[PDB]
This record gives sequence, structure tokens and C-alpha cells, in this order.
Amino acid sequence: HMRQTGSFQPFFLRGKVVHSQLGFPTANIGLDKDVMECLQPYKNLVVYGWGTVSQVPGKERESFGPYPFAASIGFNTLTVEPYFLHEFGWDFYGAVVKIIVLGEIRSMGSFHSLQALVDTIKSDVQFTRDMLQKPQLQEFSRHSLFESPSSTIPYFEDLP
Repeated sequence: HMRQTGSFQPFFLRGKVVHSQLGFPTANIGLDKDVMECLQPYKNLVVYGWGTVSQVPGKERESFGPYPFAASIGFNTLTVEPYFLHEFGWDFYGAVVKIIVLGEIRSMGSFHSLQALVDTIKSDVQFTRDMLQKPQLQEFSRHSLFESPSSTIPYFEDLP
């Protein structure tokens, strides 16, 4: 795992959820040219923080979270691929996702064996959980940006 240093700038990101035989997740946050530029300093990384899911088609009134999450930021075009540490039991394509990214786990890197990938995701999941239990970072679950209204999608913002 990467050292948790104050070179990492935390931020906020709001956007809609959009679209190997194993069936990995291919859910992304819809970006635009400006927000892709903001994310450039975070490319080639797996990151973690708190997120929420809202305005889910069919369940449009409800709101889910805040939940722990990890996410990959890289090219595919800068892509953001979030992995909520939560079992919804369904997909939420077209739902608005809001995330606060609080730190970095590692570079996206590469695997040879399949057991290597799984042992690394398990390590990412537990790390993200151990970090978010910290009193300082736990407080960001209750952050006001989640409750902020704004019709601007996507939207990016730095945290002090």
C-alpha cells in the first residue's frame, strides 16, 4: 500500500453511473472534458473514500449510503470506475453517484495469476475499511457536499 501522505489532494466528484469471461464490473462515472482535466493528477491509481447513490431509476426518491468505496482512475480517455463496499443486489445505471476521494491505495498495475488479483482486491477492501475507521476520515461520511444540491453534472471540487 502507498504511504498516506499530504501530497494527496482529496476531492469531491458527482456524476451519473454509465456503462475476459469472468464478468468484472464495467460501471463508470460519466465525465466531461473539464472534469477529466481535474482528475489528471489521480490517473493510474486505485483510490478510496466515502460515496452515496441517489436518483436510481424506479427508486428515484430514495438515497443510499454513505458507503466505503475504492475506485480506479485511468485511461480506456480518463475513466473513473468505482467499487462500492456494499451489496445493493442490483445495478444502478443512470443513478447519480457522489464520492469524496480521501486517499490512494496503489497504482492500478498488473497481475499474472487470478489469485494475485483477488488477494489484492481483498487487501484493497480491508485497507479502505481500516483507513475509514480512523476518527479523522470517518467524519467525512457526514460531509455537506453529499447534501448539496446542484444540477451541474458532472461536477468536481477540491477539499481543504
